[PDB]
Amino acid sequence: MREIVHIQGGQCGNQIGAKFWEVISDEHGIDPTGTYHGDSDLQLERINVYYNEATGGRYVPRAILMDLEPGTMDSVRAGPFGQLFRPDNFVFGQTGAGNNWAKGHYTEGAELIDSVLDVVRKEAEGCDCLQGFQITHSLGGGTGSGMGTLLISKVREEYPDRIMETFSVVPSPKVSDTVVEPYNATLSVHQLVENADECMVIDNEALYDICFRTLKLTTPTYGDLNHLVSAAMSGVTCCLRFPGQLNSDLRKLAVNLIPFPRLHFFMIGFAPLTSRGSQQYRALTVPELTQQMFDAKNMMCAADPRHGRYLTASALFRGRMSTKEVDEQMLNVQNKNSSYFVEWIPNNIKSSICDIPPKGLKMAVTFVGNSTAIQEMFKRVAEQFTAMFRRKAFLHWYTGEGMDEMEFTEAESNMNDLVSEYQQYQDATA
Amino acid sequence: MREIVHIQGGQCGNQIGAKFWEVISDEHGIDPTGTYHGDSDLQLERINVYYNEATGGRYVPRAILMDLEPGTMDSVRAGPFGQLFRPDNFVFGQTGAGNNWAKGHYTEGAELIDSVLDVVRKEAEGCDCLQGFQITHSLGGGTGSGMGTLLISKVREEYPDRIMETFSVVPSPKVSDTVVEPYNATLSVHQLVENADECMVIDNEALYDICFRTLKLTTPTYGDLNHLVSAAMSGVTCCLRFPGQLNSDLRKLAVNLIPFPRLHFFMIGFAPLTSRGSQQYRALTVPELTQQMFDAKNMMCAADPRHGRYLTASALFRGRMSTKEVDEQMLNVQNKNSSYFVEWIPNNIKSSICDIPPKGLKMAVTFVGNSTAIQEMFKRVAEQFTAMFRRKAFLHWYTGEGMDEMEFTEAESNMNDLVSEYQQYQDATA
Amino acid sequence: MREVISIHVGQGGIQVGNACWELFCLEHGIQPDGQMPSDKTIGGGDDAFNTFFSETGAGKHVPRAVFLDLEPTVIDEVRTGTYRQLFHPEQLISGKEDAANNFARGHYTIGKEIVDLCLDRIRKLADNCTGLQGFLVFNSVGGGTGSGLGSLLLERLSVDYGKKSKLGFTIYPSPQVSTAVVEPYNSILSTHSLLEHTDVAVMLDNEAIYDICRRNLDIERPTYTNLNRLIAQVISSLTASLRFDGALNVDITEFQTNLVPYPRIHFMLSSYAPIISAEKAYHEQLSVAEITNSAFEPANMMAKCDPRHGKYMACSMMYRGDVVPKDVNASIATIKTKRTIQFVDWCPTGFKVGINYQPPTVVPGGDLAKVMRAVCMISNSTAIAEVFSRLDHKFDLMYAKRAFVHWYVGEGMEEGEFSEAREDLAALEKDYEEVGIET
Amino acid sequence: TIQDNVNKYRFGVLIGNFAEEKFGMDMAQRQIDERLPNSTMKDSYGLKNSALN
Amino acid sequence: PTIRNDIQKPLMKSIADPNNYGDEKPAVNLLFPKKYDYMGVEQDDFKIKRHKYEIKDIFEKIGYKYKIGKFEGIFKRAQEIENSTDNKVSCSSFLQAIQEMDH
Ligand SMILES: Nc1nc2c(ncn2[C@@H]2O[C@H](COP(=O)(O)OP(=O)(O)OP(=O)(O)O)[C@@H](O)[C@H]2O)c(=O)[nH]1
Ligand SMILES: Nc1nc2c(ncn2[C@@H]2O[C@H](COP(=O)(O)OP(=O)(O)O)[C@@H](O)[C@H]2O)c(=O)[nH]1
Ligand SMILES: Nc1nc2c(ncn2[C@@H]2O[C@H](COP(=O)(O)OP(=O)(O)O)[C@@H](O)[C@H]2O)c(=O)[nH]1
Ligand SMILES: [Mg+2]
Repeated sequence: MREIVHIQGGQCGNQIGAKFWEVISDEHGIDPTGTYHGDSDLQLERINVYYNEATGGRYVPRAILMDLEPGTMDSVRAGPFGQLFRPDNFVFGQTGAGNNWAKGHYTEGAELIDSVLDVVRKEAEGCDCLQGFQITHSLGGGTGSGMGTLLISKVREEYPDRIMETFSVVPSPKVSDTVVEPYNATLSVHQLVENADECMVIDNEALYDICFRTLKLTTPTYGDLNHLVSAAMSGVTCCLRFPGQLNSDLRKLAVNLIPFPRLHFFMIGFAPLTSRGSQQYRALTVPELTQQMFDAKNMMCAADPRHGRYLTASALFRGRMSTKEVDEQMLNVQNKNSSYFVEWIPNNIKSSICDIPPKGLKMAVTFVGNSTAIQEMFKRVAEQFTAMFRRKAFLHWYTGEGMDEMEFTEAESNMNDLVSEYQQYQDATA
Repeated sequence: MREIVHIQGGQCGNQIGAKFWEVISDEHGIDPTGTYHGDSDLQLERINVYYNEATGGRYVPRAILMDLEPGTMDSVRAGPFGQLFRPDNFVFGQTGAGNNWAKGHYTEGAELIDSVLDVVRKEAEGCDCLQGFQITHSLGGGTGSGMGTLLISKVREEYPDRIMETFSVVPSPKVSDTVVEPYNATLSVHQLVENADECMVIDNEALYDICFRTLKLTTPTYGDLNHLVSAAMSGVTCCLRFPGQLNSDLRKLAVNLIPFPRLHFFMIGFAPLTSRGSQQYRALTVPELTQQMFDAKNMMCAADPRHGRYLTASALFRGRMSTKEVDEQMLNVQNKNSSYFVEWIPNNIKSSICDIPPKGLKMAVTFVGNSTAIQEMFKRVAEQFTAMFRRKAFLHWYTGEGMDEMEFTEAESNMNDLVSEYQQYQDATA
Repeated sequence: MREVISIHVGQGGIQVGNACWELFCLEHGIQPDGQMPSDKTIGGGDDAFNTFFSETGAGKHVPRAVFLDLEPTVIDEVRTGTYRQLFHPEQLISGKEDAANNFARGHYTIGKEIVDLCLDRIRKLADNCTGLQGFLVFNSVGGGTGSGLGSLLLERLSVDYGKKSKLGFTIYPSPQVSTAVVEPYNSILSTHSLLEHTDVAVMLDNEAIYDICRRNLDIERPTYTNLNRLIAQVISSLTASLRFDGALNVDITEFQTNLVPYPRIHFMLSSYAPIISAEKAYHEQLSVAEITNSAFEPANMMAKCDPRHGKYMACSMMYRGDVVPKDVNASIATIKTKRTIQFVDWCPTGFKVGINYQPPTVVPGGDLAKVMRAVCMISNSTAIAEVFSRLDHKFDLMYAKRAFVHWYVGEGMEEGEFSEAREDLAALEKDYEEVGIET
Repeated sequence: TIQDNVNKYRFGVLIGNFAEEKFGMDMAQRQIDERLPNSTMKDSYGLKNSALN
Repeated sequence: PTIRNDIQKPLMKSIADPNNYGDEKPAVNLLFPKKYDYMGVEQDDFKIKRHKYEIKDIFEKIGYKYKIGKFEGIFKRAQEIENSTDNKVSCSSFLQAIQEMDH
């Protein structure tokens, strides 16, 4: 019941999805060698949310794995906990994207996306009552921006009722991994806004900033970064797997957070997070978690809220707690910082509670942010795009694969339109 | 009927109060659990003067314990007989007056005093018909005086016709316990003399002398000191809660003991007193009881009883004993002490007979009289006051909470005038 | 022979429904096993379990309850909970998808696929009952499922049965301690559904309970278990008269004729006392003298509305324990003497009195210990206008420029409907202003 | 953050953070209590506080 | 230590001895001697049981005499209240049995 699906594409998508599946297997009690070694009966009560059943009591995850380059499929399969995934879910080509959007949505994808749609349709229809889709992809890369988005349009057109989830790691001007990052990402925003109901961007440069400052670890690596995100989206779907005092589902989250259809962009975070130095010197109560939650540096996106004002924000607490403290703390933060919350909407904070926290901590908090600070993120990329496009640098690759500059100009116009329409409310007053 | 409530303020009042309350119960057999275990009817005939009832049939005393610091109460209730008191009456501050008259009287005392007055007002109204209150405190405590006086003041301003009784300890300079005793001791006199209808002073120093000499015990403790006082209070009200040959309520004692309006300072003593080494020789008789009463070691005030003249005196004989020799002894006493008795007011001896003696003994006698001998104490305390003021040493604190040197000048002259006015009748002749 | 069918819908009701039954279970001696062994009593006693339980012929008792919710999450815990063997196996209606806190979803599209089972269950339930006196329904107004399915269910009953009186306990958003962001929308449209359809409404706002819990229980970290306990008491508080011997029994039918002067003015607020924990109780006296006095304390009211800000329109009280009735009159008379509490000009007699002997039952492990007396105060006053006003003020700001409207619009509900809500909600307010005027 | 760290060194030399790595140097071998608590609804309305006691 | 409770004290007081062996009674006890302290008997004297041959002799001396058979029966019920293995009875323990007795 209320089961969902997961589609991960591109290298980043595969990495994040593998980490998330590892975390979920840990939480539920699934072993590589698949049999059940969980203890609490509560875990098996609703295990059907993210898993089917197969002959021999071996659980399989309803994931979809796809990409246009062979290594990514081969690498995740070789590593532990990649052996849970269904090989039949493996689909791929032998060409490669090479950081070319058109290579990812017009020429090659059309020939291979036919197979992928069939697998997703069959798997989805298999279950009883869907609840939505949560997709992991990247906008600054080649494969992820195009292949996933094309999948997005087709899936949304086919199934116009169920909501969708997306995890995008937008690039930032601090650390760059591609010299053409603005283009494929900028064109990505043009198509995604019309279909993707919920989007929760993720920024790498915040990862290093959060990794270096709060964690204080000397030498972090990719495993460290990927791990955090798995926590956030595992917590976003906590009440739907476990009982609680006030259950809150995906549809509940969107309804309380999106005022208008064009403003559906969020930023998230995770807590509690403690440096290795001071682990055991601090407690576990609503006060500390709520204080760390709203911190500027605790967020998971490059946007800094203090230059913007939140419209709607929801808190999905985990584990037992005293509710009155939950309510009292939320109001206190609301009242002491009226300048940061717009006025014409009263009670612009939501709450929720669940009875089971992650293994190894008394409680934890997952936070979703919808504030005007997301305007800056798009603005900087727009700045790069115009400079790169005026001289038409690197434009010949994309002009030579059926694309037209009309689409580029339309996308560039659209991004500015969304930026303006989203920054309007900051100065708009009742 | 015509009962009273019992109220404590400051550190001293608390310690004395516990003793007296434990003193009263065992006399009627009120066990700590609140279930009656007395034997005779008289132990239950008039339980109203000091106790009420609730659900369950247990008895609680209408005492509202007050203090400005938590430490004393956390222990006092932690000690024996900490289970009879209503916790609803526990109201206390968090900072502590710091033995500063300024702090506990105008700045902090004013704020917290609202609660006690509401509870004090609440308790008084509930009775069928109230007579007066009794307050125990010491002038040597900054916290005690501050809250205590206002409670003394406001209550009287609220109820004019009731009988206000206070038993304060004036610190003689022989046993000094604090640097700022001379200041706070004097000021509290200013207000209390104006409003306090009756005053019965007791000296800690005189307490020691009686304990060391009469009791002949090697090492006395606060339990021994305050336990003695508890006896006197019981003899103070002893005539009020039992049948007696000559009943005399607190008001009646007021009529016979204050010839003039402002002369309302009293000193009392309890007899008989015997030493365990001397227990089994003395001859408990009216003959023996009287002789102890008029000795200088019978009276708990440092001022020498033969250093003036007695305005009026009364004694509430405790236990069953005919009066014939009582009256003849009284005139016997009066004639052979006539040279010390003021000449213009004849018949200055009062006698009252109560058949109920303290448990464990046969006969009991208490002393309450008004003598010119109280003049010295104010002099010794007043003299110390002048020395401090000349250099204004330690006066800065009081100025720091709104006090002004004008008020300090006003209080002393009012005190000094009292001494002169009191000794004014000392040389008066008919 | 005198029975009342209970209706529970929505997350908010379910747990409060959970609390009410347990105490109901305790008061009769029916252990969760489904039996009432008692002191080996088999036929040697009265038949009082009718009011809330029915005999199966041999052994167990089946509660007269129907449970509704669109998310199986809440039902599952009860179905596998500590009372798994009591409720009827199939009368626990379970949904498929969550109402997602949207009225349009809960009233026009997904709520129309489950009502058929609800009515079928109720119709059969009424068949067993012979002395149906009314209906008691617990629901939440700040949730799409709550207001939606509850409103539709109540409407269905209105025509199906009609004259049968209805008493419903709702839970409006707190004045300031509020969680949902779209809760006001669902509330107002919920008010329209129940405004002209329900008979007696008992405000049961949440924030008021917290202060009552904190201040008197002296608890600083209360949980949802504590609040549910208080509500179950009042629910058991109001109806306990019909099933136990009392000096002046009062039937649920005797509220519409004694507490609602006018057809549209039928919104009322509750309060409870005495409230004492298991630590500081035996040293306090608990007399009819002050217990009644405390019940009128504004800070002790079960709703966040100051009774000092409006006149009193009609009152009703029930006494329990060993109360001597003459003690009842004495407490009332002085209250009239006090000038702080004032009534309206057109209500000469505004105190309805009832005395039931039985003492309130104590569920071990709780907060309220065994006292020998208590009183339930249920009164309708014109002061409740403010709370409706405050919700209205919230609506105007968040509806001036179509806040979250498209979510509700797309589900099918017409845009002009909201204009209907504002008209009705404000119309009631303007109705209340006139009522308080003096003759 | 964005600026490099000049000193790398091995461990033992309390240069740079040094202390932070030590804190947790045991926590790698420090155990964590596993298992999942027993919910809230199942906590209050248990078999106790019923007609069984 | 403050109070010399481990020095064994002198069997004769020196009237000027300034140390305390712990046998002195604090003022809480002093003000309320145990009733019969004024005639040389302490209350821990009825809690020492005595034998019937001497218990009786105590009882004919007072003036309370009971015939054999009735004396033996009353004594036994006194022991029955005692519920002690030793045949000796608590003299006061017989003082409660009489009150309930005599009817
Ligand atoms: N006092 C109290 N209020 C509750 C409780 N459960 C739900 N509520 C109320 O319900 C409101 C939010 O609605 P939900 O938590 O979504 O429950 P619902 O009304 O059934 O709505 P759905 O989740 O769609 O089923 C809150 O504002 C609460 O006032 C409860 O156990 N106690
Ligand atoms: N946070 C994080 N980002 C990654 C990781 N691996 C790759 N990326 C990001 O993904 C981008 C490359 O996208 P890419 O996989 O080449 O897209 P594709 O060519 O369509 O498959 C780079 O800019 C990286 O910033 C990772 O392990 N963690
Ligand atoms: N008899 C007696 N006197 C006391 C006791 N405690 C304090 N005092 C007297 O109180 C005086 C100082 O009072 P203080 O400590 O300032 O009172 P506080 O401010 O309420 O704590 C000293 O001179 C003592 O003689 C006590 O237990 N018994
Ligand atoms: Mg719900």
